[PDB]
Amino acid sequence: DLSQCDREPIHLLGGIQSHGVLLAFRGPDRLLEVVSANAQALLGRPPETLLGQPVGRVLPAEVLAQWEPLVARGSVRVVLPAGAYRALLHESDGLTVLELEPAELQPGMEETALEVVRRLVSPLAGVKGTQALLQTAADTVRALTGFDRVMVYRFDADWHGEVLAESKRGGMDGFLGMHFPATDIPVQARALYTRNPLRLIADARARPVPLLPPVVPALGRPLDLSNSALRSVSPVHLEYLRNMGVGASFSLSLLKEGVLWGLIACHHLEPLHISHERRRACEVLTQLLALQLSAEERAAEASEDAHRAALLGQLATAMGEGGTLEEVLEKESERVLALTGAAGVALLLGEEPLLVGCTPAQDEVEALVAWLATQPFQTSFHTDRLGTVYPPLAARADVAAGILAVRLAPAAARFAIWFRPEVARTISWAGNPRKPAEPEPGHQRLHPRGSFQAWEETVRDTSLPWKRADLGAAEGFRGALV
Amino acid sequence: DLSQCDREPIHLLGGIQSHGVLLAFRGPDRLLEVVSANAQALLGRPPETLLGQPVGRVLPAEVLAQWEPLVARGSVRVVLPAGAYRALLHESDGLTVLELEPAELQPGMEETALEVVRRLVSPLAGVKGTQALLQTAADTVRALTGFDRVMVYRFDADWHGEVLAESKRGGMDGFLGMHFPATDIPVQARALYTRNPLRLIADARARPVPLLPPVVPALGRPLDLSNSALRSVSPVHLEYLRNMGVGASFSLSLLKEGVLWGLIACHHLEPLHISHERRRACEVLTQLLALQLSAEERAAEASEDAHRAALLGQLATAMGEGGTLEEVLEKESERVLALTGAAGVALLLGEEPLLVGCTPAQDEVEALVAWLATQPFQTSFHTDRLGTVYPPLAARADVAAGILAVRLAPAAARFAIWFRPEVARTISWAGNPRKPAEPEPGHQRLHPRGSFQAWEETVRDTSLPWKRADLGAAEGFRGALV
Ligand SMILES: C=CC1=C(C)/C(=C/c2[nH]c(/C=C3N=C(/C=C4\NC(=O)C(C)=C4C=C)C(C)=C\3CCC(=O)O)c(CCC(=O)O)c2C)NC1=O
Ligand SMILES: C=CC1=C(C)/C(=C/c2[nH]c(/C=C3N=C(/C=C4\NC(=O)C(C)=C4C=C)C(C)=C\3CCC(=O)O)c(CCC(=O)O)c2C)NC1=O
Repeated sequence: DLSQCDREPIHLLGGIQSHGVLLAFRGPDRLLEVVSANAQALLGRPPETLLGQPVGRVLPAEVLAQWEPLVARGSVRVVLPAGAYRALLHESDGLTVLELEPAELQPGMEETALEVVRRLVSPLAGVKGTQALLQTAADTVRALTGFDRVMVYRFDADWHGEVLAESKRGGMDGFLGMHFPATDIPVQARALYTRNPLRLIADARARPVPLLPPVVPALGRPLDLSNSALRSVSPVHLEYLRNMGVGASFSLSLLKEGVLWGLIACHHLEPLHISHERRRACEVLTQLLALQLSAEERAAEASEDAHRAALLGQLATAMGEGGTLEEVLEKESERVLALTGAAGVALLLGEEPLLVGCTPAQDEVEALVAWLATQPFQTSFHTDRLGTVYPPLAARADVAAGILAVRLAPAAARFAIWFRPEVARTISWAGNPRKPAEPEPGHQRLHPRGSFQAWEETVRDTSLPWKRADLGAAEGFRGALV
Repeated sequence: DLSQCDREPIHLLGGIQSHGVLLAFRGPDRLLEVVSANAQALLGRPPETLLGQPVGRVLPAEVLAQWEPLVARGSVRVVLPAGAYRALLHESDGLTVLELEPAELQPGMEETALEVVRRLVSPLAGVKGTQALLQTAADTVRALTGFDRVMVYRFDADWHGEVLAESKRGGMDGFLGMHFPATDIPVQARALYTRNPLRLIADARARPVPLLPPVVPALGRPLDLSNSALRSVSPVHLEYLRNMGVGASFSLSLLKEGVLWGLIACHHLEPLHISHERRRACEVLTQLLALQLSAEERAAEASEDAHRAALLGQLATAMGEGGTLEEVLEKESERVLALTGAAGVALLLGEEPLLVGCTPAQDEVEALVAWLATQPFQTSFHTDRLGTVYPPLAARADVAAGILAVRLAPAAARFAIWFRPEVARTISWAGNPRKPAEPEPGHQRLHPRGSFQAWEETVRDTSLPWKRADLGAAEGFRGALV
């Protein structure tokens, strides 16, 4: 339901955060086209007067002095009478956007940055699980930033999330282990955070600073702030932070292999600015964790295939030890079941269902089986909530919540089918998930939920999901039973 | 071990490098037990007059002031009359070793390392090969250190090596593509360089500074300088470097999944000293490269298994369909050879052999078959130098330099054998690999070779090696064939 939450144009809200100043210039003269309403505090003149002027008549010589590395390298530290500032240049809507926010003052920031970086490479990580991997990343972002709480947030396949790891001050409330609606981060935001992987909300109570004029005159809409570091966020989201007790918020996108794996979310009870130089040091940590997780995941899946393939080879040696169909399956029952991590297996080598292990009754097999041939799957069909797909068996989640069947013949319907029983899982949603928002009457005004306390839910009638190794093992068993 | 090369106790040579000072204290009084002979250059008093004195009376006040963080963190910057120094503590032979070394002078050093760390962690690495991954490792290590030439050196299975990548300042000889004998880095060095990942030789012309006494009086041998940043290196190597025309040398160990994969080797035409803190920055880069290589490599091998398994998946459909064995083993011939990257396959499934593709003649295969049935292998056997283990086919490197064989039956001689042809290769050694050293008459003193000029060698009668995927595919195919 592409609803109110997904429709807000969070890049065209036309305001910025108060700790910074934004200028935008057009054309060969670099004439001031747009300017934030608070620019007097740095430029010494009312912003209204500066509109339309050449850039040499607007910026101080300090900033203009560093224009070329600004343009080349994208950012420079300038020292102005007001103090040390970071200047950030990008292009948006055919304008040259210039943003100025307070520079990093801690001289040894990069030295400490390099030290935590060492902690996230080390010899080997994940040494007691990729769990210890996330906990290090959480602890190092928190060491580097000073945020009262830091959490590693992963997306599920339906874009809801759970906090997997957490590093926070003593006496802080936590969120470790809970799940959050997919609508807490709607579709257009995930889209943006796939492009722009950083965001600081320095003070969740502050007023947003408007831009002048409110529309880019040639465009008829406000300036696109997709890449702005000062961009003020959805007012819906500010209300969510305050409903949470949060005063400052800083988050970074974990992009694993081009996709949006999750987030590193940081909370501070009080307003808190983090310099751009230091936000970029944190970005290095998140790219490093994304690298550590790919290499451990790929190593785990290799070890998985190695175990399955040893099983397959032990099955081959068995069959190659005497003309003996239904009996070697009987004699190698665990290996046929562990092939795909199953609890039973129906083998339709044609005649009668040969039922091994923990299986439904014979009739129920054939009925499941008749129904299977009429499906548009090539060599294999798999599911974890069978009963959703076939309620003739919805009451047998004791033995067949999930199934994995490979077609043993092209035409005709010989099958091997592995069965899995349900595993009940309790999950703690952070708030009642049936009511994730609060609409006013008329439904044109949405609000975040008011509560986040654990709202608990047990899931039934779904099995453990069929992993990639289970599928590959199934393909191989089919390879040797033809 | 073989050569006298392997016998040199390079950790007990008894000297340090002249740009630093080493001091070793024993026992609760921190009495001075061992000190380098140049220690007056930083302490005022004659070193021998200091042996047997408490630490409090021998060290300058500047060093003593920093004593507690030095004991805690194990490294510390102190400002001495002779300049800024880095102080390091380690333990060796029941003594507390203190080494002094000139410190880093560029205050923006770590900001520079943090930027190049971004270059190397950057997602979408290797998107023009692991080869472009290595080139970036050389280029950034060269950027961070300023050496005239930085090379990337990979060890082969016999521990000879080749330079896979190279970054060097313009107008300088290179070594890209060349190979170097295993004896160039002898066995005790490879062992030491596994557990000690850095070495700096700052001045290849300099004489070492001796320790006093020449032995630890308790032990009757020199102080173990294994973990010493100032250790003076084997004179045979110092001669090697001078023969190479190198004035300073610095190298780092590439450790990948715990074993010594190779080195990043740095040469300077002139003496040059890298700070400890800058050396530790380069170490960050190498653990990065190691990590980038593991994820890329396990990515490649998983992509490979995927193609093999798709071949296997399509073989299984060809079976379980029309006809006999040899029938389908004739349309799918291209897949059967492809399974293992091979130009031929012989199939012994009962009658005469089934020869598919480019194979040696039926009598030769029958002769090879009977010899295979008497060898200590369980299901698979493979080689890439068939002729040097089976001379009957040494002449047939045109069709059978490599074989890969699987048993399709236990106590029986049922086999699938894949053949490969020779693939000739032109190695360029850095000098004559038959004379990799110039020994003196009576063979008591060795010297490195005099020349490193390109020296060609062609390797015949060897096939392309059998990779994990090849082996994996073969076993899976045996799975299919009862
Ligand atoms: C650990 C748990 C946790 C979650 C799940 C979380 C959600 C979350 N919501 C966000 C933004 C957002 N949330 C919303 C909208 C909504 N949000 C709602 O709950 C409903 C009511 C709507 C809409 C009807 C929008 C539009 C943004 C984008 C803010 C912006 O970039 O403008 C962000 C990015 C901004 C930031 O880092 O603070 C996060 C991390 N924050 C956390 O700490
Ligand atoms: C371009 C490729 C390339 C190679 C292959 C190379 C070899 C090499 N030899 C080394 C050490 C060494 N080499 C030797 C010994 C020998 N060496 C000989 O050729 C024979 C004569 C002996 C002995 C019989 C020893 C003993 C060491 C250990 C040095 C030490 O740490 O004390 C080292 C480590 C120290 C350093 O980085 O300088 C390298 C890199 N250097 C390069 O740049």
